[PDB]
Amino acid sequence: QVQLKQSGPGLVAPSQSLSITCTVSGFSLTNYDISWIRQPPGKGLEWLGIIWTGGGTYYNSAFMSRLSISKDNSKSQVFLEMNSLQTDDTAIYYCVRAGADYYGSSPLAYWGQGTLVTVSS
Amino acid sequence: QVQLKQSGPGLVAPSQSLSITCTVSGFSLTNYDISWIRQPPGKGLEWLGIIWTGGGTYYNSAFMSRLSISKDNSKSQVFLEMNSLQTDDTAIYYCVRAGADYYGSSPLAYWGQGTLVTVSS
Amino acid sequence: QNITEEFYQSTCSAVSKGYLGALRTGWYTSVITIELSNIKKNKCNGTDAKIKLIKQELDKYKNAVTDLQLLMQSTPAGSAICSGVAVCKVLHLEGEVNKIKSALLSTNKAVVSLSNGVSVLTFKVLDLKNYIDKQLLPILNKQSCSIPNIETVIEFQQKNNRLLEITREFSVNAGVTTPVSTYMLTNSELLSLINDMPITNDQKKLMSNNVQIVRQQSYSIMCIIKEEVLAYVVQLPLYGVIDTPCWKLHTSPLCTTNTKEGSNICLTRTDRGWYCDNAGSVSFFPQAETCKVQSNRVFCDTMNSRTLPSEVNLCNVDIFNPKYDCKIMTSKTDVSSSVITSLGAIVSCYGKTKCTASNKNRGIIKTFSNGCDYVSNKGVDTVSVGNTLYCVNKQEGQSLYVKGEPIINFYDPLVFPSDEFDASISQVNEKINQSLAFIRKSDELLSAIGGY
Amino acid sequence: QNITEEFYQSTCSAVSKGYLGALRTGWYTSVITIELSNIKKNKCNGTDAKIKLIKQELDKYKNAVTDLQLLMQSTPAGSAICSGVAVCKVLHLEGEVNKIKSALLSTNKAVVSLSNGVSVLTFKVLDLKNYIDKQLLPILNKQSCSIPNIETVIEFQQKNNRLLEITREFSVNAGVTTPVSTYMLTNSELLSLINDMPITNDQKKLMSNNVQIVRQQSYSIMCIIKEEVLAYVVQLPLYGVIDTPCWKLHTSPLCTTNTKEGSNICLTRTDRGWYCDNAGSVSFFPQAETCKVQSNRVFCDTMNSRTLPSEVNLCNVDIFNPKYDCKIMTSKTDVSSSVITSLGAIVSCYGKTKCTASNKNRGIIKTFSNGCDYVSNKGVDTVSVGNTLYCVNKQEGQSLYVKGEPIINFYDPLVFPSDEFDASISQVNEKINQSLAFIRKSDELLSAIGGY
Amino acid sequence: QNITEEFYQSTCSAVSKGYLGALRTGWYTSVITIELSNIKKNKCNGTDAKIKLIKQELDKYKNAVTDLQLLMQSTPAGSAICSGVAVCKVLHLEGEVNKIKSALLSTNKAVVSLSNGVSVLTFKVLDLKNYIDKQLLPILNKQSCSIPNIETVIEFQQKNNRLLEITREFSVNAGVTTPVSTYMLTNSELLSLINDMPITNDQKKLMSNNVQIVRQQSYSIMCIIKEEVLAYVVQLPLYGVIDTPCWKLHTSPLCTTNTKEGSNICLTRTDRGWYCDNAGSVSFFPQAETCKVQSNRVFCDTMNSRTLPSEVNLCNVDIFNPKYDCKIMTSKTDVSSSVITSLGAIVSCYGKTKCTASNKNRGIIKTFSNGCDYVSNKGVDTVSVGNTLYCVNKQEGQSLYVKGEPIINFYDPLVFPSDEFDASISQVNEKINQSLAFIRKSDELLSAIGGY
Amino acid sequence: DIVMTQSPSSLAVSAGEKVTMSCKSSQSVLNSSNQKNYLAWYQQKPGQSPKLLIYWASTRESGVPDRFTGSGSGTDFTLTISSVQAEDLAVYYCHQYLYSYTFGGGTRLEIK
Repeated sequence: QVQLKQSGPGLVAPSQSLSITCTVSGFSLTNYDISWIRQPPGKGLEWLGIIWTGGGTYYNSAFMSRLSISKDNSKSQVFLEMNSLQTDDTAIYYCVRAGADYYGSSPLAYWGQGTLVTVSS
Repeated sequence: QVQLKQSGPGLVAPSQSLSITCTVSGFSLTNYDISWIRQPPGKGLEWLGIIWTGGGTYYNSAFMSRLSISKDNSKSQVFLEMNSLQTDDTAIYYCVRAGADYYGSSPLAYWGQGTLVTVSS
Repeated sequence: QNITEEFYQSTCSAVSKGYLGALRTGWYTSVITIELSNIKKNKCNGTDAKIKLIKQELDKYKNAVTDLQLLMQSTPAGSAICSGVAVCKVLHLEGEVNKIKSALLSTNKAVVSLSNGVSVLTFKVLDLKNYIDKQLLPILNKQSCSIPNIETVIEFQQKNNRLLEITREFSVNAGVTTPVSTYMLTNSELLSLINDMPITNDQKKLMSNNVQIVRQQSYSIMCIIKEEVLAYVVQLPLYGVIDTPCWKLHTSPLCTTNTKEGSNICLTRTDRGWYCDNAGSVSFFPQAETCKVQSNRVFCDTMNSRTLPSEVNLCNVDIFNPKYDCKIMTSKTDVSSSVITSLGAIVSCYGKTKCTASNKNRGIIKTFSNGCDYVSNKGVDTVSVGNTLYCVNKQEGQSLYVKGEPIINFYDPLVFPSDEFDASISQVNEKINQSLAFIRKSDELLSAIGGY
Repeated sequence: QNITEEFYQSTCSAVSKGYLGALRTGWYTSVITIELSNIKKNKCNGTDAKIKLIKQELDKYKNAVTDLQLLMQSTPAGSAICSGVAVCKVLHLEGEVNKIKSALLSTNKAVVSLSNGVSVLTFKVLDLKNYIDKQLLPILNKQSCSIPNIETVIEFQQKNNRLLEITREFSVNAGVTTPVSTYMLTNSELLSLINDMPITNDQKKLMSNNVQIVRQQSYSIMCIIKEEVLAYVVQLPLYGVIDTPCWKLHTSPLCTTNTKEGSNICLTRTDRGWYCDNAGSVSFFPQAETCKVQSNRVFCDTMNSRTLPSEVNLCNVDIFNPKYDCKIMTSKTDVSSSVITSLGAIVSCYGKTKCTASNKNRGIIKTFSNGCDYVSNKGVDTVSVGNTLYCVNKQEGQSLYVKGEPIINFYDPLVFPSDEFDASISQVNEKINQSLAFIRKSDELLSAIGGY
Repeated sequence: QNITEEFYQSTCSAVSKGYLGALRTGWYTSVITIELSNIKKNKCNGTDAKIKLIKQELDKYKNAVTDLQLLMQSTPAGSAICSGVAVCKVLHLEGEVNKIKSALLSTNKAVVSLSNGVSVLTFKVLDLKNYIDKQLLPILNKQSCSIPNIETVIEFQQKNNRLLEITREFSVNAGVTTPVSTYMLTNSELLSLINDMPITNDQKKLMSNNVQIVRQQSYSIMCIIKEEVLAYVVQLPLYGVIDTPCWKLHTSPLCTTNTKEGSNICLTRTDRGWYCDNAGSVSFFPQAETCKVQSNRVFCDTMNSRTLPSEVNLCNVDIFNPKYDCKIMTSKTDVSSSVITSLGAIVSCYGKTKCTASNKNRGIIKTFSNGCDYVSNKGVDTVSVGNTLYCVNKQEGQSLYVKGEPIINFYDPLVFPSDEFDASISQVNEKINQSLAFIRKSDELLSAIGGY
Repeated sequence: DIVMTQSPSSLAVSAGEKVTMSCKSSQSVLNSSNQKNYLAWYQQKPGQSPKLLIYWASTRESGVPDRFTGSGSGTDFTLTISSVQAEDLAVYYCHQYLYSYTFGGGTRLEIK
């Protein structure tokens, strides 16, 4: 089987930096893309960038100035960090997966357990 | 028709820099070379360098250290400047034209109206 | 994902399988602009060594500007430079450079629509105008030439350095440089540009995974130096297809095993090279230079490819398939030769030449017989034929040896054609038919001789 | 100036006329010299990092000198190197370097005559001896070894940088570098050198108009490091002909329109390439790499050129003219292909391949039929054949389409030759006749069947 | 030493002699390593210009490291790497980088045995890790962040410059860069590598005499970047044969002297190129690009060579010897052309073309007749054919002219073959016999017209 | 970016009935490379992470019930539940992953 474990604080004061780590198990990071989706309470999901198999990233245009996604292959870990977090950014963060350069990839199949983030002082 | 108009002072005290500007009309500077011929009083003509269509210049070996010919295509203008002018260099200056690489058109047909240059203090 | 080489002794050709190629089918032009300063006159008087160094750097900058103006005089400097040339001419029109300047004033990246009707992304890699006007221009204007900080000079040099390296690479190449160096476009800037490109997510992922091939396939065209703007078009590739099934075909001469010299007829499949799937048709790449190969993905370029119907694939597993006509070459030279495939080596030995296969630890382990035979890539690390030494690669993957009767056997050497660069199975068949028709015409001649 | 590209459907060949070419037919060699310093011993004892940097730069200079000495050991390193080699050997004679050394002690340019009887200009681009001996040598000599200013170190590095880059280029290129970089000869120095060449005014003007082509056609041969002199021969081209009428010829395959496979006979004129007028004879350039093009002005190199009688000109407008016998090839492969001319494009479609011509705003606008057909460059912007894509260059000028019956029609497929490379119309007229003679004598044979 | 260039007018072929040879038969891969520092976080809070420059240099270093990591992602990046990539994956195995890192701690050069069973020499060219950790890392750690002096910034730039240029070359060449630059391996370090290579002392001497050819034949494959190590395999050549007698063969077309067009049959021996002696067999080099030529030693490379029996040498002095069957080409085009040998030139004139030989002072001195004729290198300095011009090299050595009847005379033009890429005397004579059999059959037929 | 428009916002239903929701795209979500359509239907139960139901609107993920099998083309797709269950009380999102990654409003199902 495969699994994703999420670590790091959820609550953060406004206009600070929020960090989080998704540690994977059951597959090689050098073969699986790892996105980061966000669900505000009582609202649908929205995309918050991605980091490819080669280490490159494609941030969302709205958060491109604050979002930051990194990856380490040896530990099989992914790191997400956001800056200048404001009240609107309270949500639940999921370190969802992806597949290959094909449709038959199970686009967003195995999602993390989900980490709540309440942005308040 | 084509025309060449010369502007700038002719009288200059010895050992100074003399400037002059020949503005052309009726043709494109990017197609016609423009020499700068000199005629001392009571003495035939002599050559004082040239500026090609591409902006390069070929000065006379005698005045190569003082002569300066520049050009600009946008306003279709040519500029001449001589340094360390002395008494001997009083003459009449002509911003004569040229033709193409094949010589088969008007070597020195259209000359300027002529600018006198009396070098004295 | 797993490469399964298959060697067919019927033609003794090695066809690889299971490649995930990505054909290049388009171009995208980014107008990379640098903000120069139209400074030509020096007014301050300073004999200091630092001031002399600053003036030397400014002279180098002015000479670079003049060289770029000469390159513009060389401008405009298929499908490789057109859109670069097209943007070169568009920027020459009045107001286009001004609109680029106005759009890029606010941000280092923008999308600008020009009079030609095409909108392109413009990237301000270097702002030399701001540095020149704000830092060294005030010192150059004042008569004091007050420079108490040496570092600025070095900083200036650094800020100037790229431009010089931009000019130099241009000057030797007359405004068309490939591959795009790290001076035309930094890898960080290139990666940031791939995200602003109007493409799918798959294309961004593909060209972010393999960024070096993007540089190898890219271009940089001098366009225009004017109005304190140095604009060159970086023409990045565009991969319309991604992860398509691609496979390579290596071919080696197949000659008769006759010991007597002269009866050697060699049949080599000429469709050697790469094949990819694209829009239901096979893109064939004969030249091995165009198709770069990463670990498993065969990046290619349809700039010189040939479209073919799908049944050409059926010619690989079936030589005599009526669907497609395979292309072969008939020659007489039976020189022993070897080709190192991805998962082994094909070795053709004829005449008195010796061929050996050796391992690092076990020494020479195999001796090759007459004909073309294939050796795997594990347990055999080198192959020496005559005096030459080809190293067998150590790539990991399944390899299959298929027992096949040589196709040269069913063709009689006397009627077999010679030195035919490109032919076809039906083409050689009809050549044989015409030769046999001449044979039976001669038979009729001697029949008439006997009867009369 | 007015490029009148005429396309002939008789052979479907596009001839672009009205080019003002400038052939090159010789070289002028300048002995570019750098005054080095024969310094090998360091008497400095200083642990300061500035003195360490000075010593490191001096060590780099010494290693560059040693590398240049190795390159001289490699010296002597058609018409490409002869003049450089000849001056290389002459400078090796006793005193020949000394006269150049003693002739430039007052000026940076002079024409010196050597023992070979040739007088050449000797530019002195860099004077490293003066800087080394007058600035850092006194610092090294004193036991204090106090470097006064860091800008002295920076200036030393900047001056030495040209020599280091020259050494790097020579080492990677084994002493012969082309195109001449801006380190061997700056564009300002090259422009000043063209004025001192003993040539016409037209040659100087043409060279000053196109300096980039001069660099592309230039050379820089390392000659000698000796007697505190590093001399390399920069042999610039020389254009004995200027503004001659030059024209290009592009050819495309012409095959039968029959859809059935095997009946397509392809003819393609093999005289493609450039032609120029020179001394009453036509200089022919078969490959397009030699003849660069810049704004209707073609520049060509005569080393690969072939002289031809003027009558070859009427070959272009009349392939059956008895004055000249043009060159063609006969092949069987009828692959659809496109060739991009100067004012349009020729496209040959056969079989089931599809060919389209499209404008960027109107989409697909034209569909091509079987055969070779030509399209202009205005109103049509792209041509896609099968899966591959080609342009049409945006060059402006009159383009003429000439209605011509395909010459392949008069050539019967049964007697048409195959896989030919450099045949000719008079070459291909009797081997067919012999073929019919082969028929004729075979016409006797069944007559021998009939009449006995 | 004495180059005895002998020209044979029989086939008008020029064979040089007296050439020493140094064949390349092996590779030696040295793991050149650079000690990087794994620094990713900057703790400085200073806004000084020197601190800004330091941060810019560190950012350039980090971007270079990231580019090298991308190049590693391109790794493994045909023995030219087959032996080179075998060390890359060995270094990928756990602990294999650590053993090199530990062994090279004491000395900057050490022989290290790896898990593959092969021991290779490792050389620490640049210790960037020590410089980064000991000089600028303490400055970064402190909150003050005060650079001691700008000379430290300049030294950091100079040290990082080699790594930046290494990364630039790797990025533009995708890792495999050749020839090995002076940034990959300095000439002094290359000489030390040759000294410490286990080889015959003759090989050490030969490599020390010609280091430029070593660089031209070398390679530099990017292997790995990991664990604060940047390892690239520099695989130098290995010359197993030294001072072997080698010889060149230049061939020129030999066509009929008839002025009438169409009757000229051209014979040109296709075995042209270099030959060397090696283990009792002749190594033949089809193209002249592989065999670099020094003053007398023709360094070569057997990676493309072909082994041949010894008696092929007897082919040069006797083309009709039954020992070896030489290779020729039978074409029809009789274009006048010249080939410049080592001690003169062969010039072939046919038709109406004119050929002249001229001296610098005496001017034009000789006019060439129809056929192929050879002119020495002393007393003649230039050869002009038609409108094109070549030299004759002024190399010093004996040249012998041999009177030989044209072999093309013995071949009848009617039965002579055409456009044959590579024939042989046995092949030509057997096809001549076949054509004569055909004419004999036609004679039998015309006789069968009678007889009854 | 391509905007997702899914309807209805809420869909009350009784067990055993039939439920159909419609998702529309601003631009075509077809790919010219693999000739596929890049849309996926996800089901999110309350207090639970989303579960990938279908991709391409045709092929379901492994381990999901067969009652969910939609279809569509171009810019119009529809998801239909053959047999509504009391335990299938969840919010359903249609998602495109061609030119970017975006989600719809969320169709709500309530049993009765």
